Amino acid sequence: STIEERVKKIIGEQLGVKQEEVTNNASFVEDLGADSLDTVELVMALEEEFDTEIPDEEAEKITTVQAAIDYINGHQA
Ligand SMILES: *P(=O)(O)OCC(C)(C)[C@@H](O)C(=O)NCCC(=O)NCCSC(=O)CCCCCC
Ligand code: NA
Ligand SMILES: [Zn+2]
Ligand SMILES: [Zn+2]
Ligand SMILES: [Zn+2]
Ligand SMILES: [Zn+2]
Ligand SMILES: [Zn+2]
Ligand SMILES: [Zn+2]
Ligand SMILES: [Zn+2]
Repeated sequence: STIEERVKKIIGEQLGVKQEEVTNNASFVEDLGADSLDTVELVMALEEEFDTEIPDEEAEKITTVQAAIDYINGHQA
């Protein structure tokens, strides 16, 4: 599996949205319906899976599925 597939799967699971709905251009809040808690829980789920901590101010600007995939490809070690 690819990072794209693994990140999309976690997002779908965390947000309770079907896979075909988690497109690379989808906005977590505007398109996937995420609320305040969802944001906190999503960020922590991805920090655990990919073993990397993201500054909260930085996570705040990651608004789309593609932005999350990019961060991960750029920071996981
Ligand atoms: P409530 O009213 O308090 O807040 C609602 C808002 C302010 C809209 C929050 O939901 C919010 O600020 N959302 C911003 C977008 C968002 O959900 N960002 C996080 C996406 S996942 C992420 O950034 C992690 C990527 C990888 C990190 C290391 C693995
Ligand atoms: Na693989
Ligand atoms: Zn595959
Ligand atoms: Zn849906
Ligand atoms: Zn909620
Ligand atoms: Zn663990
Ligand atoms: Zn945090
Ligand atoms: Zn802020
Ligand atoms: Zn590692």
